[PDB]
Amino acid sequence: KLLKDDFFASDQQAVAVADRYPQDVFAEHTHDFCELVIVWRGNGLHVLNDRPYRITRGDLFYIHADDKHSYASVNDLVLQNIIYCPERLKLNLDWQGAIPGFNASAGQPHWRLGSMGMAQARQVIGQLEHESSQHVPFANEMAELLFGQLVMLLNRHRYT
Amino acid sequence: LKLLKDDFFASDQQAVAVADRYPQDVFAEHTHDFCELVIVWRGNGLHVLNDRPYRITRGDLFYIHADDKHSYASVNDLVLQNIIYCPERLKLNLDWQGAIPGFNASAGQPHWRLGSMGMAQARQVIGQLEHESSQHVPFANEMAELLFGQLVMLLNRHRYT
Ligand SMILES: C[C@@H]1O[C@H](O)[C@H](O)[C@H](O)[C@H]1O
Ligand SMILES: C[C@@H]1O[C@H](O)[C@H](O)[C@H](O)[C@H]1O
Ligand code: NI
Ligand code: NI
Repeated sequence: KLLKDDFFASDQQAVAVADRYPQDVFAEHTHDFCELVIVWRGNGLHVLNDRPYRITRGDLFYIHADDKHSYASVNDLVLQNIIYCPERLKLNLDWQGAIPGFNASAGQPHWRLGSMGMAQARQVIGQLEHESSQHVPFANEMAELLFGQLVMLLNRHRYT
Repeated sequence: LKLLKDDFFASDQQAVAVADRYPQDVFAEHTHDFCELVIVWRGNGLHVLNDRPYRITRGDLFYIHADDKHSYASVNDLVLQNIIYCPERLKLNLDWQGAIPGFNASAGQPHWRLGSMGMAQARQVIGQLEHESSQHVPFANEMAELLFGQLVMLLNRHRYT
């Protein structure tokens, strides 16, 4: 079980970006935080709650804290985890309405994004990566606004 | 002369919009029933705000309140954008007041400047804001507010007197 104390920059940081360039084989685990997974390139086997997914560029996964998942049989798998703590979000967006897997396992954890969706996600995530400093005034609020933009754009662009 | 949000905003639901002045023609003294941020991208002119004259050029930033009376008295290929907004229509629970001089009343200091970095980041966000605030696709209104919030925080971060 991965702990937010080990993955977030402080107790008040609500969102962070964990780059996996590449994602190597990773053991079955749960979390005490949630995460969005976006696959940028390569492929691999994502096993989510005992269900195997052959994942590839354009795949989007919504993961809840209590989901157990792993990565195996990877091939230059390039992804990003956008990790977040629901209880730390302050903005009044309807997070639960826009994020499958916000309060429990997603009904549908797996989605896809087209070129436009990936372009917008790339742009927002790049800015979000830059807002990680816990010393720059209100960087955490700026990061939450960008996470909000990412969440809306994913809802706008995603498909089954 | 008083400019009305009914004329400058697309709908009653729009909280923020972007009005391009490429360039800004001479414009008579006026008030509004909405607020605006003014960012100057290039050229130069004269901006008279509550009867105080400002020679303006690239890098100038003004926080304008609805009740402010202002004009552009002279202009020389003056290129700017107005980010117009209605405080009463903003739905996001941001501390808008803390980041925007001129939010509830005329600003104590309406005039700031931005350097190269701030201008580049402001231009990127405004370009996105212009798109979102002018379309009717899913979550456009939400995106416009989120982008306006990002802009306002970036300005707060980079502006100086
Ligand atoms: C944050 C953590 O990072 C790991 O490398 C792996 O990708 C996990 O799925 C994720 O929960
Ligand atoms: C919205 C309006 O647009 C005008 O061209 C002028 O720039 C005014 O200052 C502004 O209030
Ligand atoms: Ni995980
Ligand atoms: Ni005006």
